[PDB]
Amino acid sequence: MKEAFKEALARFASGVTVVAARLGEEERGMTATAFMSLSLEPPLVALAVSERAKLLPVLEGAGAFTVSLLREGQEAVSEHFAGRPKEGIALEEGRVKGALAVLRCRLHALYPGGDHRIVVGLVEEVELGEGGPPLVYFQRGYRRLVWPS
Amino acid sequence: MKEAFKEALARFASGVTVVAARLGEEERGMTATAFMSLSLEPPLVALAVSERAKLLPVLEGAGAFTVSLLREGQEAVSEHFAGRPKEGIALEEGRVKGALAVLRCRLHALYPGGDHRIVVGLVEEVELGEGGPPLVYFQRGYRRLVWPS
Repeated sequence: MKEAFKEALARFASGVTVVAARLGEEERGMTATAFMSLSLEPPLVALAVSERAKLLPVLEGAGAFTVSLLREGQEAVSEHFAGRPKEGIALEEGRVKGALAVLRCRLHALYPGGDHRIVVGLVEEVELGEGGPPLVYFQRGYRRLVWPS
Repeated sequence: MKEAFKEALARFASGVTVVAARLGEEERGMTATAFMSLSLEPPLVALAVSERAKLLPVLEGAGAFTVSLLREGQEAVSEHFAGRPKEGIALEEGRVKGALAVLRCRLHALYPGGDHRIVVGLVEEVELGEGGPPLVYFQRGYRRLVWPS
């Protein structure tokens, strides 16, 4: 169903993130390409989280979450938090270690989004990893940017 | 201010779109990287439009808008609708001709977004251009994908 719509979306390239939240010792991570900057003042970002995602209840309960921007070569991390378990993949400090960047957010708002919820985060902390090319998703596959030396 | 936050966002790669709307005798196009798929059922997309964008009142009044996903080689189009005019660039049929895809949306909902407005569109029509690589923005510059792969 909705073949044309899906094809159009497959034509929007984007980085890949892992959104995570924790309540006590209960921690959940979820791969998401539906991420975008939203505001500078205040510093906000928005994401789309499935209404059926295990992450949602924990994120709402915690009132805070992190967003890790994956770098080139982190396909395993993306796959793991996408529901397809991989060996040796785990969150550290509530985020993905070695990511291009991590945004630690306070939950700012939740708005209706069809079969997804629009999650708005107020950025309170930023962690920057080493520079380099990103993990990209486009046309149903992981892609690399032209980034020569 | 917000140097680390801006750097983190510069590390999230994305395609580039031109959002447009028409009302009465006015029609405006605006370049935006803040776009993401939102829902399958109903078919929704979300975008962040500056609260001071000239496009906003037109889009609100029209109750409908288009989103064109730019392909590789359309940097001039992105620049033009970003506020840096380029010779001969203009919308055709309310969207960008030659784009990878065009989504004609009904304005579904709007939500506060700090210095931006969260705009949700319900996709009513999809126009698919001929297949090919996309225009990408990452690390404060236009990029290309290593394609095919």
